[PDB]
Amino acid sequence: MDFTKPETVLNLQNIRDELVRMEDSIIFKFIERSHFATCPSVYEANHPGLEIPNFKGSFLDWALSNLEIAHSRIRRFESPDETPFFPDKIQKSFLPSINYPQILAPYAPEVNYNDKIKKVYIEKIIPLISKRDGDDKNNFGSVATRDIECLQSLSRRIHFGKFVAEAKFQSDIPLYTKLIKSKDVEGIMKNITNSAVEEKILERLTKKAEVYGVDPTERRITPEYLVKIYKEIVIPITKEVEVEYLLRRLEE
Amino acid sequence: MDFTKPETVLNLQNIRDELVRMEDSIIFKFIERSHFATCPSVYEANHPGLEIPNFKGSFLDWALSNLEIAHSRIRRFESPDETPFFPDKIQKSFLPSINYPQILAPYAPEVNYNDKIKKVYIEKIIPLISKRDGDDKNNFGSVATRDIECLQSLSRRIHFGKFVAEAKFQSDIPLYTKLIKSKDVEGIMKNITNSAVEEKILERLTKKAEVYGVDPTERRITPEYLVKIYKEIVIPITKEVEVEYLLRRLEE
Ligand SMILES: O=C(O)[C@@H]1C[C@]2(C(=O)O)C=C[C@@H](O)[C@@H](C2)O1
Ligand SMILES: O=C(O)[C@@H]1C[C@]2(C(=O)O)C=C[C@@H](O)[C@@H](C2)O1
Ligand SMILES: N[C@@H](Cc1ccc(O)cc1)C(=O)O
Ligand SMILES: N[C@@H](Cc1ccc(O)cc1)C(=O)O
Repeated sequence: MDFTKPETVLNLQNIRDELVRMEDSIIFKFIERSHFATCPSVYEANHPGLEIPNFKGSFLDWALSNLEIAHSRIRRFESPDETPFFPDKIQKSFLPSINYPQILAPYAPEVNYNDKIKKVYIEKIIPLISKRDGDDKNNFGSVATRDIECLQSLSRRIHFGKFVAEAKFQSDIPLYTKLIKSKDVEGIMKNITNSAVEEKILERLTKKAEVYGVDPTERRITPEYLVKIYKEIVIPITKEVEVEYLLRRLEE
Repeated sequence: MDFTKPETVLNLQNIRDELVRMEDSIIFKFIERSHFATCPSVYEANHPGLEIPNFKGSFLDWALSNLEIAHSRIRRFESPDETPFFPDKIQKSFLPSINYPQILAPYAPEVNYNDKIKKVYIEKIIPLISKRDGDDKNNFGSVATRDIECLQSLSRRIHFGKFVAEAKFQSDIPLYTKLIKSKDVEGIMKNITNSAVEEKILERLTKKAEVYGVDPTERRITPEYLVKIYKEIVIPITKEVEVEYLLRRLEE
């Protein structure tokens, strides 16, 4: 899957294959985060004791914005598969730009569930991957840099819905246009949903959490929890993206 | 440990013994619940398909509330070791009362972690003990009556912290008095924590699971998941109960 060969990107099989690769990445990251306590204070906005002057948001928010300018600089978000958490806040870098040929429809960057993803990650995901419960007072930074990678992976994967969506739209334009004009939510949804694929996903994840999750000579990840997570969050939201993208697919 | 002989209830060893008998009980209940699936729907609040007239709450909530009034009728909550889930929804019985002498301080009934207990049980425990993943449309009541059973045990056990707390308090009033006035959490926390004791507990659970969990002629419960639960939820929340009890211990 090459980003300057529109064809090799708008290929569903490929797209799924890439998603499969991400499974491990995401796993590895969860595994990492498991080492530290929950660290409530890190996600709590404007925490006294962790106040950063002229800045409003949570320790994590800060950490995430800083990092985003760093990645911003090495041209990260200039890429269609990369969508920033603090979008209206990054600057055009000091580096020639890779001129990625248009694959997705122009408004594509506007679709941005990071607000949701960040939220659900903090509230639903954290309790399931973190070990102890409480504030690990001198690992806030640690915890933070980790939450960020999880978050970025999570976002890449999830925001992949746009490609899938586009790819599918291609496969049957009349059918989709109809549904879209119709603003037929349930109709589109059931058409894009393929329970068989998502069925295999949940199965393999269980196996991976079992091998990677234990010292091969312990238990940094809970198989059932990972399923819970992908089932209740990862897969659901990817589909939200898919439909939202689809509706606006006939704009001017 | 006789509830009409206060001194025998305020003996730390006795309290510990009773907490041991409970291990089996809980295992049994867990073992029972393990026969049915996760059954998501039983937990979803006001589920379209299970809607109960003039009632906001989940199927479980209803099963739980009803059951509580039943036990309420047979004087269940009139005792210091039983703390209800819907505390103010309970009516006094039609039955001459047992007259328990004071053991705990008056505000005791107010210390109530059942919201957390119920919520954690639903999100962390259920996935670990239920066999498969999905809804068993004609076993919701079963799942529900057993969940409640697990719930009442956990609740009894966890809330035992109050007795422990009151005990440790008696053992060295001046020391705790200081910590309380200071409202020194970490100070109380590490002063009431006995890791040798909690270490021994995890040990025998591992074994108990290996024997009760398998048909002596399989695997209703992993000794690993059992250990996980007590370590992450049971013991932790029991300690929360002990701190708060102590903090409020100096009230007028
Ligand atoms: O077709 C697809 O592959 C994509 C991705 C998806 C997932 O979350 O993996 C898998 C199955 C489909 O129902 C949805 C969600 O569209
Ligand atoms: O001393 C105690 O007995 C009580 C109960 C407790 C537990 O949860 O088992 C066991 C050990 C202590 O560290 C805490 C938690 O207080
Ligand atoms: N793939 C692009 C965009 C990118 C940059 C940095 C990243 O961390 C991720 C993606 C590049 O490497 O130029
Ligand atoms: N032990 C008391 C209170 C009690 C009632 C019902 C129960 O389910 C449990 C405890 C009694 O039975 O007299």
